[PDB]
Amino acid sequence: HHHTDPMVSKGEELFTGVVPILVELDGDVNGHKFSVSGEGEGDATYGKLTLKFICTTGKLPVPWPTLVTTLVLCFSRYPDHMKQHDFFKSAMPEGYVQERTIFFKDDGNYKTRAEVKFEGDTLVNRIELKGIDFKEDGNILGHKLEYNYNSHNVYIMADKQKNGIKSNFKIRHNIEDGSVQLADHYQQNTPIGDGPVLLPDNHYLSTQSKLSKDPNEKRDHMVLLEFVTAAGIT
Repeated sequence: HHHTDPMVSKGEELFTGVVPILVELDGDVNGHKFSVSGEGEGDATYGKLTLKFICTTGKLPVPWPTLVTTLVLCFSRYPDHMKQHDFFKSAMPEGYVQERTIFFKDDGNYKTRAEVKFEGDTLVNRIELKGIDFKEDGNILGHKLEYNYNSHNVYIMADKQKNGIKSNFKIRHNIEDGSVQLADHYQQNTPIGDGPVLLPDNHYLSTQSKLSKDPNEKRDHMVLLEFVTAAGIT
């Protein structure tokens, strides 16, 4: 609403208020093809996202929690004193590409590519996912993960050569037997437009997610409430 930097003002202007979100994912894991659609809203002022996802092809062949990170960082809450480090909003409305490789310890990997941009007043996240080398009897294809999600902190670094950012972080998925399945994430983001963007100093994002179900829904789905907040700069 009021910043002395016009570049910051520009990005913030698009995220004042509640913004509708559409998510589309086309996936293939070990030859099992699936699609996911999601709809909801984001409120960057509070770093809050509310979304409902549906598997449009039938039963999802992988556990829902494994897709949380793949299925919109522009809705993170950046404190006032850190607004100059918000790469995600600075790239809007043209958007950015988000690419990842996710390695599941002692199992397969996911490779993802997404485009995040505005289509009118709607923020769209379009994703392609390819999963290979998964074990038939493993925790993923075997559906042995609990339907929940742990809080975690993720470090963000600038990649000055690509005019983007990079991040590497570990997600721990709880297994029904009390154990854990590690998922090592490697991420890179680059802008789609050719205009300038804000490259940040090192910092982290604190995330918390709550997974639920819609009691009236017969389709395979996931309801997600996510909070993301930036920190690490005093």
